[PDB]
Amino acid sequence: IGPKRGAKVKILRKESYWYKGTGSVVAVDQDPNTRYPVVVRFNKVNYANVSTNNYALDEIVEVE
Amino acid sequence: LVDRDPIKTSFEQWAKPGHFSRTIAKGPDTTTWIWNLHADAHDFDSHTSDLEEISRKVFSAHFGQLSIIFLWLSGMYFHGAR
Amino acid sequence: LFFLGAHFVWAFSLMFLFSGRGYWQELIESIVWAHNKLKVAPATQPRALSIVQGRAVGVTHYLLGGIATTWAFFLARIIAVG
Amino acid sequence: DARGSKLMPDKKDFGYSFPCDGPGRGGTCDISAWDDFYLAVFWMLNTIG
Amino acid sequence: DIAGLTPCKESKQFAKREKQALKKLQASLKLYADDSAPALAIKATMEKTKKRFDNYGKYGLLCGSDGLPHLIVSGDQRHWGEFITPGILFLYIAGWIGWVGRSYLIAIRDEKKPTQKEIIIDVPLASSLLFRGFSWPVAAYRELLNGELVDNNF
Amino acid sequence: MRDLKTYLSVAPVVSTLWFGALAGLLIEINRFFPDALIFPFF
Amino acid sequence: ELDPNTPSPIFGGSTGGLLRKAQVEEFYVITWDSPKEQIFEMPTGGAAIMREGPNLLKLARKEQCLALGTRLRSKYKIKYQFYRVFPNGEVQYLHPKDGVYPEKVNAGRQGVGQNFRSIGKNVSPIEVKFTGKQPYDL
Amino acid sequence: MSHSVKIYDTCIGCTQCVRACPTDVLEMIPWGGCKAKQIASAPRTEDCVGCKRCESACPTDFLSVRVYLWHETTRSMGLAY
Ligand code: CLA
Ligand code: CLA
Ligand code: CLA
Ligand code: CLA
Ligand SMILES: CC1=C(/C=C/C(C)=C/C=C/C(C)=C\C=C\C=C(C)\C=C\C=C(C)\C=C\C2=C(C)CCCC2(C)C)C(C)(C)CCC1
Ligand SMILES: CC1=C(/C=C/C(C)=C/C=C\C(C)=C\C=C\C=C(C)/C=C/C=C(C)/C=C/C2=C(C)CCCC2(C)C)C(C)(C)CCC1
Ligand SMILES: CC1=C(C/C=C(\C)CCC[C@H](C)CCC[C@@H](C)CCCC(C)C)C(=O)c2ccccc2C1=O
Ligand code: SF4
Ligand code: SF4
Repeated sequence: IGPKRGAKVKILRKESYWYKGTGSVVAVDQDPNTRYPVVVRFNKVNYANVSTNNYALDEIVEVE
Repeated sequence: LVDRDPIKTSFEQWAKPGHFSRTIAKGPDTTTWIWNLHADAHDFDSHTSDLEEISRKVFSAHFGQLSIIFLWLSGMYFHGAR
Repeated sequence: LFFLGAHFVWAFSLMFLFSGRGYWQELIESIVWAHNKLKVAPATQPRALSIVQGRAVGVTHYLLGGIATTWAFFLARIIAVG
Repeated sequence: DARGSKLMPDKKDFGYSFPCDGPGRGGTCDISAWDDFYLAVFWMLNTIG
Repeated sequence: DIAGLTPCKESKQFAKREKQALKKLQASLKLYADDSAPALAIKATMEKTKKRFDNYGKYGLLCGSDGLPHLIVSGDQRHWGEFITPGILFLYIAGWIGWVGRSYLIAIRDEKKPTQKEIIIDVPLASSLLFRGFSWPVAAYRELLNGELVDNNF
Repeated sequence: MRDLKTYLSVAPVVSTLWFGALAGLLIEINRFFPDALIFPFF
Repeated sequence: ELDPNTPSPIFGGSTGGLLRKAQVEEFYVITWDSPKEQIFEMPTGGAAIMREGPNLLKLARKEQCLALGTRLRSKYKIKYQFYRVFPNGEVQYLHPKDGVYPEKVNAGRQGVGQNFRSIGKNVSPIEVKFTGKQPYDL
Repeated sequence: MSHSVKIYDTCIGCTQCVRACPTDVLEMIPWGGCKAKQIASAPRTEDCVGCKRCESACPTDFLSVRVYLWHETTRSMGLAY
């Protein structure tokens, strides 16, 4: 803490069910290492019984 | 489930979000389930694995109908008398 | 005065009987969109009919439609001459 | 959206007549731009009536 | 006045409608309640549609042919409140259906989890919200255009 | 017993004591003025 | 078929199971381990008792063996084999090949996944209209 | 294509997730890590029919999957026979 990890993130791949609606982050990766880190969550559910899905730093874009 | 099992609540559950199949109605919201449940209010896959009661439920539902015909048709017989 | 409705309800069944499902979804969102702009929808994820529910709302209507049609057609040709 | 939407993001490279898809997601059906054309032709047979 | 023939003051075709029809529903010579206390064609059902009369009100009211009334609703002559009078009324009532729609809704999403409050309904009709709707003067009619729901909320 | 900032709940269809009734009181205005099709004012 | 009875697995008769084009195409028999003799569900409306082995009944089409399999591992055991027979023996050898129980690694085989590009924005349409210069055939 | 319905996701982990499907899928290939790191959309698919039982369970997080080969076998049909 003292930069920010999971405050609030919009989503913009334009497949994501949530897409824009901007909700919940979670334990986003501490690596240099891959291309699909970041969990996120929001309550607006989605098309499957369970959705909370993981998204990566491209782009991915704002808040701001 | 556990609002609170067995021995120690008389206290009824009305509330906390309610029931079926184990990833039970989510918490998180949907419409379909309001259509589920009128449908397949009894199927008897669920409520218990073990027939146990149900025969102990279907005798009661039967009673309700016999009354009801009766509520009926008093009505009818009324109507017919007065 | 029934014979038109229920001779309508039937000819409403086909809509429920003859149609897709992610269709009224695909539609239900355009809706859900317009809804969010004014801030008036999301909570209780509004969802289209449960493939087989849609069939449940065929059939059932196709019958209480196509049937009372004659329940009318009949009581109307024995009351009065016959 | 013959190009397609949320319930289908993909729905493409056959855009038109791919009629049907698997059950699950919400339950998915006459959601090809053909089956809306398919669905359309009932009201063109109801107006034009 | 505008084409369908004119009001009550004369609409013969209309007159003929008054008369045959109801007056015959009469024309069951009797069917007998010479005292009798129940059967009510007799009194009103006619008379309640019947002591409709060279009066109805008066109401103007256009009476096409067959002397059934047609409603122009122009802003003229007699006819203004066959749409506006009961038009703004429709508007006012609705919108205070949904002003509170956009209310026993924008009051939750909040605190500790609100995932289906909505299917039981604390307080019913919101009520509290309810009266907001008559106590709209202006209400949305400026606040919707500025602030709150505001273009940003757009 | 209910003061300020929303109150107690209610069931699935209290709409069936809202279609029936409230709305019901309205026939009750459609016989007081047994008729409409325009209306005088007050 | 008397002069050779090889049989391990025990129906009696049914209307069910394979009719002629299993001979003219591709054959599809499944085989297994067993403990002590039990009475089973089938494909094809039902049922039989097993004992032992080869324990090598043959089925119509591949969906049917695997289908027991679910069938066969509730009520358990490890060991189920399903092979594909022709008329004319081999190629396409079906459960034998490496390991079994998909959900392990030795190797890749297979699959890719992506074609040329990944899931993201095919909002982009199909492109050049089929010519035999550009990599559109895999 | 001759069976091309994308169920891919990102985790391609398969524990309390998805297995269901008559033969078609051997996966568990790994790809050089993803958490659980069993990846890909598929094993070689010229074997079985066209379910979407393929998701129904364990994410695809774009498209569902479905009918579409077109180019259609008999063995891939169910009926020849
Ligand atoms: C003596 C037997 C009787 C009994 C005791 C049962 C009992 C049962 N049936 Mg059943 N059934 C019966 C006769 C009976 N059935 C008959 C004659 C048929 C042929 C039509 C069926 C067809 C049937 C099906 C397809 C199913 C069942 C299922 C069930 C189970 C689910 C019950 C439920 O949730 O209610 C369901 C009732 C509703 C959800 C109420 C909706 C009723 C609508 C359609 C209204 C009907 C039209 C009417 C004119 C509307 C009122 C007027 C209106 C216009 C104002 C239950 C164990 C279900 C199951 O899954 O098994 C476990 C399955 O759905 N039944
Ligand atoms: C929304 C649609 C549009 C409309 C307005 C209609 C309307 C109609 N179609 Mg129709 N149709 C359409 C699109 C439409 N269609 C399309 C796209 C197709 C496919 C091409 C069809 C295929 C079709 C067929 C095959 C038929 C119709 C028929 C009908 C008519 C039935 C007669 C009637 O209603 O008398 C009007 C009078 C009344 C409704 C009086 C109502 C009084 C009663 C019901 C009481 C008051 C209501 C109360 C709430 C009911 C009690 C319920 C209570 C328990 C709450 C009706 C005019 C049928 C017909 O009659 O001839 C073709 C015929 O079956 N349609
Ligand atoms: C009270 C309302 C709420 C509000 C503010 C709106 C508002 C809107 N709806 Mg809508 N809708 C609602 C509930 C609401 N809806 C419900 C419950 C349904 C059933 C699924 C729909 C089904 C629906 C469809 C199909 C469409 C709309 C559309 C619209 C938009 C066009 C207005 C119109 O002509 O539709 C008139 C409104 C209706 C037909 C809705 C009827 C239900 C109302 C009477 C709910 C009444 C309040 C309810 C009892 C809440 C309880 C009160 C609570 C606080 C205690 C507008 C933004 C249209 C659109 O997308 O274009 C922008 C589209 O046509 N709605
Ligand atoms: C443009 C419109 C139109 C349409 C779409 C309809 C549609 C309908 N009418 Mg209808 N009708 C119309 C114009 C129309 N009508 C007109 C102008 C009139 C004159 C007033 C009527 C007078 C009328 C009456 C009196 C009745 C209907 C009924 C019906 C309904 C029966 C159809 C059905 O659902 O089962 C399909 C029906 C059948 C397969 C059986 C009917 C065929 C009969 C006539 C002869 C075949 C029997 C023969 C011995 C061999 C049997 C073969 C067997 C395998 C079926 C249907 C909703 C009736 C109803 O309630 O039906 C249940 C009621 O009988 N209509
Ligand atoms: C005079 C007159 C007229 C005229 C008309 C016109 C000219 C038209 C138009 C109109 C229009 C042009 C419309 C539109 C507008 C726009 C808009 C934009 C609107 C809006 C709105 C909204 C948004 C709403 C909302 C709400 C409310 C208010 C209620 C509750 C909530 C809600 C959400 C529902 C007519 C014809 C009638 C006839 C005669 C009379
Ligand atoms: C505007 C509006 C509206 C609308 C209305 C309408 C337009 C209607 C209609 C309707 C129609 C158009 C039709 C319907 C019909 C219905 C029905 C029909 C119901 C029921 C039934 C019954 C009760 C039956 C019985 C029976 C039996 C016993 C069995 C078989 C036979 C019979 C069927 C007889 C309302 C007011 C609502 C709301 C508000 C808005
Ligand atoms: C038309 C149609 C729909 C669309 C039909 C829908 C969305 C019907 C559901 C509408 C509900 C009943 C409206 C409920 C809203 C009110 C109950 C809420 C307010 C409460 C009141 C006081 C009015 C399908 O979902 C479908 C699914 C599968 C096969 C065919 C079809 C099909 O033909
Ligand atoms: S179903 Fe999806 S998430 Fe599950 S293992 Fe396969 S690819 Fe991964
Ligand atoms: S149903 Fe789909 S996923 Fe399953 S094996 Fe067949 S093609 Fe593969």
